[PDB]
Amino acid sequence: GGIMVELLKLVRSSGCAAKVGPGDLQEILKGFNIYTDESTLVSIGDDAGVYEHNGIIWVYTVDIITPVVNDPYLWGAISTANALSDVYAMGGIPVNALAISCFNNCELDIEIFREVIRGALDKLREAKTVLLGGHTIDDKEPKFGLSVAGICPEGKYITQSGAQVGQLLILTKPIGTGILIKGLKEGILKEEDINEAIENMLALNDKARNLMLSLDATACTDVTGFGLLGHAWNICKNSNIGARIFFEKVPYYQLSENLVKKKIYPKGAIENLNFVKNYLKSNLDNWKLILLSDPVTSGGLLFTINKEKLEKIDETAKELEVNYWIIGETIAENVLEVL
Amino acid sequence: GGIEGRHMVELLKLVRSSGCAAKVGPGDLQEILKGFNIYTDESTLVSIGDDAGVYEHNGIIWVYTVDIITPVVNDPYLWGAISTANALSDVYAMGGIPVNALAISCFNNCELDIEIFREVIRGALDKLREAKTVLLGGHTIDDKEPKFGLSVAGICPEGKYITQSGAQVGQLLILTKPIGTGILIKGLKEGILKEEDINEAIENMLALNDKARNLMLSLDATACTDVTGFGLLGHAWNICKNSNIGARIFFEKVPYYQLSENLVKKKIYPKGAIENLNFVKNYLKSNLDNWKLILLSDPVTSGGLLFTINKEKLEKIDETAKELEVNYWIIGETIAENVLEVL
Ligand SMILES: Nc1ncnc2c1ncn2[C@@H]1O[C@H](COP(=O)(O)CP(=O)(O)OP(=O)(O)O)[C@@H](O)[C@H]1O
Ligand SMILES: Nc1ncnc2c1ncn2[C@@H]1O[C@H](COP(=O)(O)CP(=O)(O)OP(=O)(O)O)[C@@H](O)[C@H]1O
Ligand SMILES: [Co+2]
Ligand SMILES: [Co+2]
Ligand SMILES: [Co+2]
Ligand SMILES: [Co+2]
Ligand SMILES: [Co+2]
Ligand SMILES: [Co+2]
Ligand SMILES: [Co+2]
Ligand SMILES: [Co+2]
Ligand SMILES: [Co+2]
Ligand SMILES: [Co+2]
Repeated sequence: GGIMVELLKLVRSSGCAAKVGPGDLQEILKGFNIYTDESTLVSIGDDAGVYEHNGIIWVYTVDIITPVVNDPYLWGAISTANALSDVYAMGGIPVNALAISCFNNCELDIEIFREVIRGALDKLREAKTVLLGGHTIDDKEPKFGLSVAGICPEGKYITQSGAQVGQLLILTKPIGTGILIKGLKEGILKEEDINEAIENMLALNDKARNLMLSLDATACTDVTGFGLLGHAWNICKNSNIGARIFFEKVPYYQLSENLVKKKIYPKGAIENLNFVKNYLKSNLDNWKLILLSDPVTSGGLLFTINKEKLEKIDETAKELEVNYWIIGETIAENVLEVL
Repeated sequence: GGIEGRHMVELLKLVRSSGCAAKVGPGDLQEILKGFNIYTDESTLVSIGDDAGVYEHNGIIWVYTVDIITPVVNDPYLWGAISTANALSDVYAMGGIPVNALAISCFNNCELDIEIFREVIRGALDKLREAKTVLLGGHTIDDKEPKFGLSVAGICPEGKYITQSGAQVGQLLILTKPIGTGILIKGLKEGILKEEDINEAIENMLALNDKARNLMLSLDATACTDVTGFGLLGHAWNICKNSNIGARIFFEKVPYYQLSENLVKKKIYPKGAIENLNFVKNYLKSNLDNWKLILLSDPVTSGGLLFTINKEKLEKIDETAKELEVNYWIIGETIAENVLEVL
């Protein structure tokens, strides 16, 4: 029956963000004896590795994802913004990159591949980051991403571990994209219906980085694959504190709520939920906890600041053209309290 | 009647035999990326096209490369270590020294298990330790077809980076590792061979190209690359095309595993060998038996360096190599006719 290209149908049904598990990940790595040196400032555990050389603080990160929209050009641009996000999350400036392309020449074709690259290039141009090469491998399930090298000007870098009790938790982009992507995959939604989320996914976190630094944030991370709760916990766990988050204060797309209540969501949201339930204190309905756990693609920065900094926050945000939402505060008890 | 309750896990059985023929040959991707408006800057010394990207910052010459491969053996630890040596190879091929890296892991938590994944990582870490390269992080994604590799950043001491573009007619072609691994890997995949039949090949795939880099720099090589996916003819051709010259390769001087020859003659070789042979068909001048051309076109994994040196360096090639403890084979010479002559 039934009276363009569909990339999503080439991804294994009912996904997440294709990642392979939360915290337990960086925990495996911890059990190994890794060669490191005097230049290694931050190794495994944060949004990016930090390495000093010739007096310069470089940051390095890599991220690859499966299709999140059916338009190849937009997938390329969004994946690029996603990879660059971790540089911004460290307070760094992207400098150069390499592309990692997994695609099957007969399950698609050069034309589609060229559109993904074009989207990536245009976003790198906007981020003034130079693509220096890459690698392409035959893969039935298409994936695209980048390894990125950046610099932290004047040697200042923001990790996930300096947060203090009594600080405000600030978020710069809404959550709920994973739900929308599941909606597109099932053919219930089209790109036009989620133009606002697409715009947020395409947006570079460079303006949020500036805002973040301007407010002298103590800790910072970006919200991606492990959901808002999982990424908030990384700050908590690394700073040895807790967080109280108010569901009512969290920005999300109305459509994400309508779909999630109809049990339409990526299986990844459930896995993220299950991982944090070991430190979660909440009596909210599950549709709320699934929404808060939902994998986010190219999400905003999540950081901590002092109330006192709220003085010129909206002014700063304005001139910078970046939104922000106060979603909660850090607490002494090492738990995640969602009210 | 006595079934092993213990699990098996054949990494090689999880690798797919693509039914799609390679459209991208030696240098094509570079030509393709030219039909794009790419943002670049004054610090970009070498962009898309060589073994690594070259970028200048306050006088420091950095090189960047990335490579990920599917399993080439069944041992997880060996696979991780080989993949690591393979990724570092491109930094060495530029004359650089690897500094730090990030790991890219594609694995299925249910068609394998954390324990095997830990073994891949352990092999990678031990090889990076040997390379004095710091692993700084990475990304892990769920994938039915296991894949593993690294993006690496290195530095070219004294600002000398060697490209595929500076060779000239009359120079000698030097290779530092045997070819033929693609055929051996195919034999392992078909259950014809076992790891124990290819210990020598495994040792070579595990070896870092650092000593070869020292030999290459000591002889002031004019051009260099490493032999990987496009086979010996294909990678030799990359130097030729970028240096606008041709090459004469003497099969009798080319190093390869005896088992690789026996296998090709019985048609046990990867389809990639036919695809690599097809890529160079319009520039190939040869009347050798075809098993020879197939072997010379066979995709190599974590291969050696391939570089050009002026004829007068021979006087010190041998003493320098013994000192450095690295093998080398003089397999040919560059020529004026932009053709690939295989004798
Ligand atoms: N295969 C691997 N090898 C080494 N380090 C790895 C790794 N996979 C992940 N890591 C590290 O383990 C931590 C968690 O990885 P990720 O979840 O990818 C962080 P992220 O990129 O900020 O989130 P995102 O993947 O949802 O975008 C990071 O420090 C990451 O660098
Ligand atoms: N997806 C991509 N985006 C940008 N550049 C890419 C790319 N894929 C490959 N390239 C570049 O195109 C040229 C050929 O790629 P490769 O064949 O991967 C070089 P190599 O790593 O030396 O060979 P190998 O892959 O057999 O190990 C290189 O300059 C590579 O950096
Ligand atoms: Co991150
Ligand atoms: Co990262
Ligand atoms: Co990330
Ligand atoms: Co490559
Ligand atoms: Co950070
Ligand atoms: Co190479
Ligand atoms: Co490379
Ligand atoms: Co390579
Ligand atoms: Co990641
Ligand atoms: Co080179």
